[PDB]
Amino acid sequence: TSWLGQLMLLLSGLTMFMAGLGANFEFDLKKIIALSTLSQLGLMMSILSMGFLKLAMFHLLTHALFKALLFMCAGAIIHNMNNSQDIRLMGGLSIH
Amino acid sequence: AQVPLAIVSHKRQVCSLYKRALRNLESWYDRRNVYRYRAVQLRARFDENRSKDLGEGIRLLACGQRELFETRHFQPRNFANSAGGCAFEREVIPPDWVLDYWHPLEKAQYPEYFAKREQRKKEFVTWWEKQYG
Amino acid sequence: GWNKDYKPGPYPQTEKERLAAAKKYYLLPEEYKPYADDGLGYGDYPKLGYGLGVEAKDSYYPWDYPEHKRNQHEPISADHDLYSEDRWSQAEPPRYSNAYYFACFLGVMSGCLALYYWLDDKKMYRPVAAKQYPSPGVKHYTFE
Amino acid sequence: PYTVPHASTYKVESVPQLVEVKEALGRQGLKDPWLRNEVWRYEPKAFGTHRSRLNTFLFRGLGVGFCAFLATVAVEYALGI
Amino acid sequence: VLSMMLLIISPNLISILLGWDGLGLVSYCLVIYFQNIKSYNAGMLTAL
Amino acid sequence: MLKIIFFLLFLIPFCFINNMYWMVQIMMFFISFIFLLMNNFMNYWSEISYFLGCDMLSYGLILLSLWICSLMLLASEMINKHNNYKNLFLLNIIILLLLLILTFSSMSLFMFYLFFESSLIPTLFLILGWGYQPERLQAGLYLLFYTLLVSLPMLIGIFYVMNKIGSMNFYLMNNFMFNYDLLYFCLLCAFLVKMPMFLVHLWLPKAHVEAPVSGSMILAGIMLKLGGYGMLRVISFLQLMNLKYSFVWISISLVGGVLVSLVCLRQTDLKALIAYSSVAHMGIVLSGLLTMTYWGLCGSYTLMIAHGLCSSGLFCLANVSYERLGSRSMLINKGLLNFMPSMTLWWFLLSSANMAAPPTLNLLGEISLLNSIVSWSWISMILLSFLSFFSAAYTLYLYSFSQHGKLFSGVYSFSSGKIREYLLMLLHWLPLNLLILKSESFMLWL
Amino acid sequence: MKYLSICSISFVNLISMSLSCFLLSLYFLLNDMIYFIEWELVSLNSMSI
Amino acid sequence: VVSYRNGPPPHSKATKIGALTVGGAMWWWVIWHLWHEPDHITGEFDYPNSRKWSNTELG
Amino acid sequence: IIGGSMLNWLIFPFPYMICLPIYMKLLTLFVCIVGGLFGYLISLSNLF
Amino acid sequence: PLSLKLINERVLLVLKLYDKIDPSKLNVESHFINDLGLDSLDHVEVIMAMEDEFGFEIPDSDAEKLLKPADIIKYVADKEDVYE
Amino acid sequence: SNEEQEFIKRKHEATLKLRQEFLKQSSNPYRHATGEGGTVFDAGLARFQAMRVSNYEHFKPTGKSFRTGLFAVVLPIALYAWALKAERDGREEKYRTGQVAYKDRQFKFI
Amino acid sequence: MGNALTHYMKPDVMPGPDVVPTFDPLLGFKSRKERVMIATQEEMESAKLPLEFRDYCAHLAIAYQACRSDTFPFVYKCAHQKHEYLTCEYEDYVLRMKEFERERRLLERQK
Repeated sequence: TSWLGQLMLLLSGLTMFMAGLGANFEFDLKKIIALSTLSQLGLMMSILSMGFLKLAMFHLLTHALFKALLFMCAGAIIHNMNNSQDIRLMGGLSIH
Repeated sequence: AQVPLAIVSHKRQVCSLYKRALRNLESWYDRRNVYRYRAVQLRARFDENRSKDLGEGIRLLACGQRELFETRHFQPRNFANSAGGCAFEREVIPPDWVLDYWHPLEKAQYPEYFAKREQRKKEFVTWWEKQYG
Repeated sequence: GWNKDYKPGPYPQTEKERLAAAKKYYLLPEEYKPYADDGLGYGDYPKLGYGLGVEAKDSYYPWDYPEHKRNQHEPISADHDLYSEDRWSQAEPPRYSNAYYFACFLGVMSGCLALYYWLDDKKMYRPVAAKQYPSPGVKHYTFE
Repeated sequence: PYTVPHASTYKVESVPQLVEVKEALGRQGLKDPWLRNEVWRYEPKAFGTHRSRLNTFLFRGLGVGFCAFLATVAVEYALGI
Repeated sequence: VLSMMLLIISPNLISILLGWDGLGLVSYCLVIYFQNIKSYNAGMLTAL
Repeated sequence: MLKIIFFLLFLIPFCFINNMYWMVQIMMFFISFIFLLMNNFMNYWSEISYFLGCDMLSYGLILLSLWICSLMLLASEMINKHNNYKNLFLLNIIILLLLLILTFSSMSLFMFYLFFESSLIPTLFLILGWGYQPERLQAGLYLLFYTLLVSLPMLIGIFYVMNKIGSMNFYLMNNFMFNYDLLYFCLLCAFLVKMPMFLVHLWLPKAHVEAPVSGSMILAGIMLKLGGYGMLRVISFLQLMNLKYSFVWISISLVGGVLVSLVCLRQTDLKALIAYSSVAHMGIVLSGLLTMTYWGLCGSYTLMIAHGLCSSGLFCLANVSYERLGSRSMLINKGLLNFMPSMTLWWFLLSSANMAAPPTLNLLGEISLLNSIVSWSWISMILLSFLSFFSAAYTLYLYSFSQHGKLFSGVYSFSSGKIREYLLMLLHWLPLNLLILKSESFMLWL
Repeated sequence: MKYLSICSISFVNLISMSLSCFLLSLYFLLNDMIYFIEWELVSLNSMSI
Repeated sequence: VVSYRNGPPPHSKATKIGALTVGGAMWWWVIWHLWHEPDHITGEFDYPNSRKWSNTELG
Repeated sequence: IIGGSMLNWLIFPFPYMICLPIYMKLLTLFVCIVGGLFGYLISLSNLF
Repeated sequence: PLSLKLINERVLLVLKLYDKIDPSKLNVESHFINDLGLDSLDHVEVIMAMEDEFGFEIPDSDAEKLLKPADIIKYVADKEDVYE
Repeated sequence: SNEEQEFIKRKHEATLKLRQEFLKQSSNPYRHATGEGGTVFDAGLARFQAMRVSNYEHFKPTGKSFRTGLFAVVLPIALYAWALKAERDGREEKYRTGQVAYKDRQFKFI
Repeated sequence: MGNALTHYMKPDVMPGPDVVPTFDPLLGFKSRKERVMIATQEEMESAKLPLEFRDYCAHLAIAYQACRSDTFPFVYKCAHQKHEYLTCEYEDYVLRMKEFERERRLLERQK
């Protein structure tokens, strides 16, 4: 119940919108995943700006799990594509 | 040891514009068949235009440079192992004279390698006396 | 071999002093260009490229020093720190002007702050009353 | 680059996605020399197609998951029910 | 990771400043672990 | 006390004996251990022997003086490898350390002044004798003439205080209070030059560069703290007038801290950048001293103690690259992580100590100083944030550009790191994290 | 660290610490219990860093 | 390994077994929680219409 | 995989109660469905 | 791990997949302009083909200094550091 | 222009001579084998060092330098000192008059 | 849009967010029953119930805490009892979903 919470809620939702549009237009793998990190930060900071500590903590633990999993996936894929983080060069990795 | 010369010909300028235009076209169109179709379209655009004179070629080369600056991608595709890439020069190799500053007990771990290095030192000093001495 | 030996000297008023200063800095006479005669401006030191930084210079050229992108006995620019590869340099020239970037950012920011703070008292709500909490002075009723 | 092939292996007419571009360029009145450099890139045996990859990716363990779900249902009714 | 636990278990603002400075300094160092000017600029940005 | 003074007085004949360079630093670390033992001090003066006594501020400053001089004999092995005059160097170091102990354990203002201005002659001798530059004459003359020009009218102020009061002791002069402008300017401006201001600094970056390593230790380690000790002794009886005239010095020091922190981003020398780095932290010390709070005085004492170690430890780091790469230029010093990787631990551990660091005493001094300056006025929150941001904007630049990147091409072969240098930068950083334990010692001198 | 992997050492150490912290966290949810330990550094003006 | 203008070397049995195992684990978890708790995706509690209640009880 | 239901029974001593209409409970599921069918087929590229 | 024979096979494979170059006339010592009919923009297409094949970037001076396939073999073997 | 190519060719010949000097001096086995560390003698590095150190000899009190020294240093110092003095005087007259309570004053150091 | 939007268009018809009953509770002449707490204050504060969860049925939350502490950490063994506490909240929500709605009817009868 503060102007700090109102401003933080607006800026957190705005960085959600920023991160969604930026990762939809980004052509780098690990930069897309860092923009996904930004989108989840916007989700947690806006739900704590509502005022829900347990919801923010639950999504924090969940995001830490699946986002370390995504970055480990991206590192293995980059290490086999020989340091090329561009998403245009990569293709069809479901078979390989 | 041919150091490159800084003068650039007009044919070299239009070849560099053609190379950068197809690199920007590869960055814009990620699929290989669409990029190939647009590359043949751009090659036909260049090939209908190569019969003009020199001053008109210079002015239209400047216009093509302005157009390529206008249509430049915000994230251009580059090779990772080359210069300007995502992972250029990730490790820095120090020069080998620090190997001469090891401890002799540390030098005892690779004695054949250090004996070959000491053999190669005399060959290098005779080569340097031949080259610059 | 010290700072008192190799140092910038007085300003080249005449042309022969300009030629001697050009030959002193290992620069061809046409390339050499001193600074202004103002109070801040240096005397006798060459004015190197202030167009764009070290990243604009060719990385495929064989340099004597691959770091700093310079050859031996080449005069270092006076604002080499500001025009270094680390700070305030671009490999390619920017697509737009400097004011367009900030103008679009503060335009989007002003629109988003305005549209949010206009709607700050039009929050929606479910068909729900106030949350009833028990008090020893005020009692509440059920519907059965 | 072990056991590199010859240029007689790569043919434009085998793949549909490049002969479509060749037919479009023939309609426009143009030819292209680098189609044979990208014949290997679309292979139905080594690389598959788009529809087989989606069925491999989205439904990799759907049958094994459904079999384990039937096993969990069958062991749950013997004990819980 | 040790600096991160020193940030988590602290309710004191001075000890959160301890874990804060530790996270910032070791994050800057681990960004500039690779030896190129891209990692230099990245470390300078993530340090400021 | 007299034990430490007579210990150094009988350590004077160690210099005249040949091959006796390394025993003097052994006995100096032994008397530093003995001074660690004699720690029964409270806020008033204790161990009163004639005109010599000690309180907690004096205890911390004598212990810092002994540690800096003991490491100063450890850092200067270039004097020992060459046949440069070791006996004269040892005699100058022992005489200078004795003068620093005498001016810090002074019970009165006048003996403090006398040994305070006796201390600048061995610093003059080290700068013009053992430096490696043609501009050592420009270095020592700026230092001596700046400090002498502003410290001569302080003697007139000191005897005006003696004629008005009668005594020279600090406690009896704490009772009185003066309402004069010129007495305040005389008794303040000498210390205002001795610690770096923005306007009066010039002697500092042109005397740190052209000196030796030992001149750098003695200047940035203990002789930027003579002015701090002097202001801590003088401000107690000039409170009314410094409350009238302190906004000028605090505003000048804060804007000068921001501006000198902007200078270090445009510096191409390692030894000059630490020289300007001493100006920025002592600007925070000067801005927190004139607010006269308990927290400002305690955090000023803590930050001077924690700065005399870290700036000297940074000046040892710029020396061990100057001995090997041949120049102090920042362009040459590039990529030393691949040359000396074990040194890079001490570079970042002593560059982080220059900014706010998690285990160091510098953060506990900086926290207690920003408390008083934000308490002084709310307008200072704008420029303390800029100064404390720009401090790590420039201090990370020296470690980043010297210790990361591509290697400087065309560098000849030099020796590797040594155990003496690792020990030298070990003792500049482990006091910074072992003194947060028992920090009520090195903070509460009141 | 010699004749062994420092990554394997750190892996086993941090699984043991993570399991200990998890089993401590389950005990602190059964009781809704908060601990707060305090180590004094320096006290002045009734304010303790 | 390196491959040129062709697929990869053929995968081991362990990678395929692990891929089918983790796909079966995910889909078993999804369909198991679909069967045991179908109410979580929809409304767990019913939402009656506010215009359906009679005015003769309170009004 | 297991950290959803392993923590939902643990971090909530008192679960939140949700009573929402039919157009709002599955609204996020419908948005996820149209985002999955939108973000894939738009990235599909053909000729002309 | 590469070899000179392998890199030679790479270069002749890429240059024989080009439909504007006859494989009967193609040789390791064949000049790109005098011996074979190529445009100024055709050599740029060959250079970017070698860039996409070998996975690096060839500068413009090193683009105009290559006139034979053996020169391309010598340029690739110098960059990727193989001589056996 | 034909004058441009001759200038570029002369600059390339000078660069080739300086490059040959650098390749002679950088890989010197005797200078490496002396054991004393150092660098190849570059003139531009020393010119940059003395450019950065010595700058008073090219300084004159002009109007541009006075404008830079006024608007860069003295004016933020003067504005900051005026703001600090005004805020402290405004708080000090309220403190000395007695308009603030004992328990309602900021920064009690408690 | 929706429930906020009508509040911009017809503020006198649609009540505000989280509105208290402005009119008389006995105006509808139901003589409706009084909600009586089962658990009193001392065992509410003995169980460390937070102030946002001290509703009219906190005894079901107390029993849910007891059954969670009875089979900890495998607290799903009386999982349906959680739903029991949940449906009490749902019943309270139903009361709230009536307490707004008839108020709008009470704000319609005077309009």
